[PDB]
Amino acid sequence: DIVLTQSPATLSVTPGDNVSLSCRASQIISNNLHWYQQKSHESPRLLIKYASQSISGIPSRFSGSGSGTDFTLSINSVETEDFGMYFCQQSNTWPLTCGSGTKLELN
Amino acid sequence: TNLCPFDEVFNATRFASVYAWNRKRISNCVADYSVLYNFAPFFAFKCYGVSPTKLNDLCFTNVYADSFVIRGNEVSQIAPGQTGNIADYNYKLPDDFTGCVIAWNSNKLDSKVGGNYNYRYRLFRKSNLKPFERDISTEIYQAGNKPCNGVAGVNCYFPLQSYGFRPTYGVGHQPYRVVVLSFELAPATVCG
Amino acid sequence: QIQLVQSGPELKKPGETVKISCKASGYTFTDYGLNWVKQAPGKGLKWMGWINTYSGEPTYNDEFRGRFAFSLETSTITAYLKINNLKNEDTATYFCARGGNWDWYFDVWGAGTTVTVSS
Ligand SMILES: *[C@@H]1O[C@H](CO[C@@H]2O[C@@H](C)[C@@H](O)[C@@H](O)[C@@H]2O)[C@@H](O[C@@H]2O[C@H](CO)[C@@H](O[C@@H]3O[C@H](CO)[C@@H](O)[C@H](O)[C@@H]3O)[C@H](O)[C@H]2NC(C)=O)[C@H](O)[C@H]1NC(C)=O
Repeated sequence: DIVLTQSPATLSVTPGDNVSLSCRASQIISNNLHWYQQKSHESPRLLIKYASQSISGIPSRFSGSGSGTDFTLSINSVETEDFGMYFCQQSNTWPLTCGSGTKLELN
Repeated sequence: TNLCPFDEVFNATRFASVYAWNRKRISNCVADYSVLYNFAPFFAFKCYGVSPTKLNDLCFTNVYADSFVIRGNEVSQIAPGQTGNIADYNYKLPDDFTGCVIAWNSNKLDSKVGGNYNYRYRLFRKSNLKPFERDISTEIYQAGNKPCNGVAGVNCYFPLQSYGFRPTYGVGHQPYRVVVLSFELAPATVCG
Repeated sequence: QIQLVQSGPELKKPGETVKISCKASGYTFTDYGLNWVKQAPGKGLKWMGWINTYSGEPTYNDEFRGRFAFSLETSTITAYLKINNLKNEDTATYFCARGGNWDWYFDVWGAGTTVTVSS
């Protein structure tokens, strides 16, 4: 297993601000990390594949970077409808495993 | 007393194609092969130089670990002194090999009914490959007729062809994965 | 149109068995795999192990080795999931997401079937 620790567990932002999420791995994964978004009681969706490339169909604000074992997903000009829990899910070694998941609430 | 990456290289997701064999250098560990001994599906655990039973309590040093994907028929060429297409153009082991060559039957994982044209191998080269060196050159091979300068056609050949890897080919044509441990038997760093 | 409609919520007694369906339609079922995810309320996702959609031979995550069975029927295009000897611990919601056979990112998920146990 490659346990992925997400920090911080809690968050507090306001609409119209810039904030960056963080999911560092434990072993060296060659940029094989994807980022997920799950809202309240619905099927989680795909935000960005391979930690840097975007999904055609998502808004033009979600964009993350990082390569190696330190990854950061930064959402800028946050809208209040972007509330939800964010999951990182690596793909390098088996078995695939997601992070604990952090929640991005409002103030 | 920290285990070393036999996990990162054995149960990994995407083994790279053969013409560019990814090479992981292991060092400063305690390599327990009893993790592999338990995993049964290994189609060919052929060790040249040492015997697998006396392999645990030894102490190697400078141990590498290659990896690729090749046809089911062309698996009998990753061995010292073999002749053919893979070991003359992709990956060749020297005559004094002192490691092991492991194989899978990865038809469940790397086979779509659509043409899996993603893996490739080398078809034409000026000279045979020196032992343990790769060639990722992507340019046309040709006899000295006319330098086509990167154009495919008559008497000009794009070197890297692709496998088919269909799930209906056969036990001899579906992709087999291979990991080539090559010990170097100086202070010993790894042990059991 | 791309979707994977599952079965409705369940409720069983400890020891009983369940079969959950995951019916895929809209895309060529063979060009991708199928992964299963289990999410206990208040924790993170867990990969349960894919199943090659052409053949049907599973690959269980080394934790969910026994008690789980990814049977597959290809006449009707529907995967399955079957649990034996339901315990007091596996109350969760079980997804089924189409993760590719060469990329392995879960783009299109299912609605999510819930399985709780009670006495
Ligand atoms: C690679 O990882 C597997 C485990 O991962 C599983 O198999 C892969 C091929 C993929 O299908 C993964 O998706 C899947 O999760 C390692 O195999 C496992 O090794 C462990 C060693 O701790 C075994 O655990 C033992 O199990 C026995 C009972 O059988 C207990 O008595 C022991 O106490 C211990 O719990 C585990 O069962 C075994 N799993 C399987 C399915 O073989 C594999 O060794 C690893 N590769 C390397 C070389 O590191």
